[PDB]
Amino acid sequence: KKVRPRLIAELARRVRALREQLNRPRDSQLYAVDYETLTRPFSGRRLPVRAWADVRRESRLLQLLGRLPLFGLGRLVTRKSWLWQHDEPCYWRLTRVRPDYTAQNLDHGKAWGILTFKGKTESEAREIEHVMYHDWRLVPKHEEEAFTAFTPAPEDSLASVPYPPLLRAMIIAERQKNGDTSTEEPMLNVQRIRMEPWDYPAKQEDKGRAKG
Amino acid sequence: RKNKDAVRRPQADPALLTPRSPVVTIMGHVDHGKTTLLDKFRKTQVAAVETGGITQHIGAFLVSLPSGEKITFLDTPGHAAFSAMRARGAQVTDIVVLVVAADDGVMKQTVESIQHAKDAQVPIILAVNKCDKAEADPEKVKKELLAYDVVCEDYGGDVQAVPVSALTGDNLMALAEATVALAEMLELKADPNGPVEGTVIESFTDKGRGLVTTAIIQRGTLRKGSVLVAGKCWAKVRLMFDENGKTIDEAYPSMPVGITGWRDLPSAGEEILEVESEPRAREVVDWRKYEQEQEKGQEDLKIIEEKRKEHKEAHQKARKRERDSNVLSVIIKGDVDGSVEAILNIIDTYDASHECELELVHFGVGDVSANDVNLAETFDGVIYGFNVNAGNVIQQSAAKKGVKIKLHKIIYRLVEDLQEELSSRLPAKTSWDPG
Amino acid sequence: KAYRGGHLTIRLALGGCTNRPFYRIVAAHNKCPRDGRFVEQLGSYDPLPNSHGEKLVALNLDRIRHWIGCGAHLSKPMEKLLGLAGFFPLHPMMITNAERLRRKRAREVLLASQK
Amino acid sequence: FFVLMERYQHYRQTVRALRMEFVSEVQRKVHEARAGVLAERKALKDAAEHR
RNA sequence: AUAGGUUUGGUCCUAGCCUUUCUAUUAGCUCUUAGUAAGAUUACACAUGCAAGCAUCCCCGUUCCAGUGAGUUCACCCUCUAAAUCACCAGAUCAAAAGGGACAAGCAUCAAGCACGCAGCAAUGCAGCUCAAAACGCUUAGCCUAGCCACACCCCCACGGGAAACAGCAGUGAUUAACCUUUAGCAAUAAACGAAAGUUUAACUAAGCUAUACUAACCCAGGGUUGGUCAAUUUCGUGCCAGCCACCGCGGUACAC
Ligand SMILES: Nc1nc2c(ncn2[C@@H]2O[C@H](COP(=O)(O)OP(=O)(O)OP(=O)(O)O)[C@@H](O)[C@H]2O)c(=O)[nH]1
Ligand SMILES: [Mg+2]
Ligand SMILES: [Mg+2]
Ligand SMILES: [Mg+2]
Ligand SMILES: [Mg+2]
Ligand SMILES: [Mg+2]
Ligand SMILES: [Mg+2]
Ligand SMILES: [Mg+2]
Ligand SMILES: [Mg+2]
Ligand SMILES: [Mg+2]
Ligand SMILES: [Mg+2]
Repeated sequence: KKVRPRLIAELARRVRALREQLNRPRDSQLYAVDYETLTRPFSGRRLPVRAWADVRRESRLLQLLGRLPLFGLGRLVTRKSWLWQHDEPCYWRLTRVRPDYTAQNLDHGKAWGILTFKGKTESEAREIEHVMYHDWRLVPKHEEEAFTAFTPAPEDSLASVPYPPLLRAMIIAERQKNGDTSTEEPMLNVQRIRMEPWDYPAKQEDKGRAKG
Repeated sequence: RKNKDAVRRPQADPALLTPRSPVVTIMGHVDHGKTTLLDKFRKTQVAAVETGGITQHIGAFLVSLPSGEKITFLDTPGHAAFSAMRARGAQVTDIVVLVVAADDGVMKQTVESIQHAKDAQVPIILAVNKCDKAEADPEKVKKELLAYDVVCEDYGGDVQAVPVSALTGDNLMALAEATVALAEMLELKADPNGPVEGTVIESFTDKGRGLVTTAIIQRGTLRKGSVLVAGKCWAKVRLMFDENGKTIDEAYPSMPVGITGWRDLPSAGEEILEVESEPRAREVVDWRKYEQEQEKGQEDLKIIEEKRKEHKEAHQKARKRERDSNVLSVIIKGDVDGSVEAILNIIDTYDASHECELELVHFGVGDVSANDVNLAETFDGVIYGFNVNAGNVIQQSAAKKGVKIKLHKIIYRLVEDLQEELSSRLPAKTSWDPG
Repeated sequence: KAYRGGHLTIRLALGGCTNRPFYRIVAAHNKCPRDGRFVEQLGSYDPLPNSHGEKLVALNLDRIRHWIGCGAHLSKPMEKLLGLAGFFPLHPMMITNAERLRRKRAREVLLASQK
Repeated sequence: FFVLMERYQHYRQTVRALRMEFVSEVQRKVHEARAGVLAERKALKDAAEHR
């Protein structure tokens, strides 16, 4: 049991961590793209077929904000995918930008803003996910009020739904065994389970980063 | 024991018969341009890329003529040693192109090739090469061949003589035309269906592909999965490949194909026959091995009866050793069974037994192995490798164990080394000669 | 084995012999082999009909509930089995496969009639 | 595709409700076995008998 | 063990060896069929093909599965508490690192190890700690099998170097007494990914080869033995020769060759 140090292992771990940190790839390198092969040159990996037209047609968030004073801070930005998916207005209210100066045209980086989805805002500003994606569009200063015009529909959300047949039978039998005389139908509550569409932006702050 | 052997199918019916490409074997004397002629026809230059500029392997190539026809050229070694290879080529050939150097005329190996052509009963086309150089006398060549019965057309002889110059590639078009004409006259045909029949042209062990045999199909088509039996060995065809190594789906008659998947390495020239399945193939192989064992047992019974009669005569009347210095023990390792057999024939020609014995401890095909080194150590022998490799580990082990591994790439260089060793063992220069 | 990451999953480990599939419902760490270690066995499933034309399924419902509460995921076949048992709603793919089968049957019925 | 998407949405909502019910049941069972009248009474009874 | 044969001129006792039983590998001779299970001798070297993608780009995965047994008391319990799942949370589940305890065989002709302890905040002080109840050391071995531990070409490690890696599937050279297909499919289960239809998977499923084994069958049966232990030999040939034997033994004109 008398141990024998793994000194080289620990040293190599430390050195690899240092090398990764000091050679950390730039965002402009990671999220670069070739518009002929539709492959990111940094990794050489091809983009999905369903993203080809968007990559060839629409533009990136920072690629747009590069043409706005203070990077359009305070403007409203919307995504082509959102425009095609939801009739209700959806957008980010830009609040901060950290561009990738190493980029030739400052067409990459990070952004923070306040999300409005389906006409519902978000209480606090957070990071923008999918910034590098090629489906971003800018909301002109004019038409902003008309575009963001929206009134909520009646809050359609069922309180409860029937239990699955066997579960309902089991609950009823348990009640009868306990002696409860209640004939009330057992209904599974669904209010607390607030469904949120799959395209709802995710917590970018917890999202990982590429490596090389 | 019932006879479960697999026997070549009886001659196919004329209805089954079908046109097949011809097999032409280029035979001649040393450095008379056989491989150069073959290079010209193939449009590829290999004569320059050779060890000693000598053809030491009976190689098959499926050349396509400009007219679109296909011919299987077997380029055979021209040296005196490879008599077995030349004979096997003559056996498998449909036509024999005898290349004779106009400068040097007929030679011993040229006469040997003519004799093999007669034995195989194959039409002979004379290619008088080196015609460009002075003293080139095709008329003299024909006149001398008259002695060996190769009569040219000019002298009312069926054999067609063609003056060519493989170096300058002149008249080769007419040579190919004559080859096509002779093939047409022979009217070669064979069944392209049913169990396959072929002949092994070469065998070897490849470190990546296993036991690989270069064969020529004679009847029926070969495909992946066919079960082949040849001699005492059998295979389930795993990979068919060409001279270039490109996998080929099918092997039609008169095509040279390298076959992988032999459970054991067959001997050169043996017949390959297709059988129904693996159990049937193993049955055939067991029967053949049993027949060979019975023959050997009869011979051994003769010898043992001699010994036992001697001992009985001795008895009824009454009612390790250190090896001598003059005994060279040799291991032989070859790249192919053909080379191994050639070296073994050279050894068997030995006749200087009195002055120094030449014991053949073991022979095989493949790189010098640890077992070869162990045999050499056990018998204080010498390993001779013909175009095989001696890895670094094997070299270290041989150095430790006192064995001598001598790799070689030319048959006559190896033979010179062998005679050198025999002379060294002698108490002077050896009296045995290879030829 | 110190498994980096992973989570529990209620899945069908396959046993039986060749041509005789049989399943043990196992609450097993997802990364562990299909037939390897498992935290707990929660029942069984015989896919081949018995003499009575039944596909016996045993579900340790109490333990299945316990493991769902503890956070075990559910493999798609197990979700379908529970849906059939009525412990869960019918799987959307169960419903959609039924609809696809109905449409294919209607097409084949039309083809047969047009004869 | 649309019918399937709606089916998945409803199915996952109901499944998550069921999962929450089971999680609550597990929490209740563990808290029960830990500090419920039965367990606490048994512990105090054991202590009294020991004394 | 329900025991049996064998020491001697003979008996008793002690004792070793061997026989009878059951497996597995190899070999010899022999072999018809169907279902199923299992399958390089080797941590030696490898041609070839394939084995990791998914997806509206980011992420996630390729750390899994599968493989081998070279190494080897990192495997089990308790404490503590990382990572991961429970849509965010909750403590719950799972389980690293760390601490405590337990944990293979042989050799003592391996008997001493040589700092292997403690106190103090530190300074520094004490001179101690393990060990014939086996320390220290050498050799051997994967284990305690719903599976677990270790390794991943070698230098324990892997920054670096040696060098160019099948111990993934199929396959091959070498080596050994030891030797399966360079099959098909994602139809099922599992995994990865996706919101999802779905896509990928040499995992796996279904097939291929093999009397290695079990089950079932055929109106086409061999192998071994025949002095005693031990079931069962007629006549010849040989004549202490040829030869046979698990042990006792046979053969100098034979139920033992
Ligand atoms: N003078 C002359 N030399 C030629 C001609 N064709 C070939 N050669 C040369 O003759 C020599 C022998 O040719 P090879 O093909 O190597 O000899 P071979 O006859 O096949 O002999 P093996 O080595 O036994 O196969 C080489 O140097 C050739 O280049 C020709 O037409 N004239
Ligand atoms: Mg030549
Ligand atoms: Mg056997
Ligand atoms: Mg070991
Ligand atoms: Mg000693
Ligand atoms: Mg290592
Ligand atoms: Mg290796
Ligand atoms: Mg393999
Ligand atoms: Mg092999
Ligand atoms: Mg075996
Ligand atoms: Mg007698």
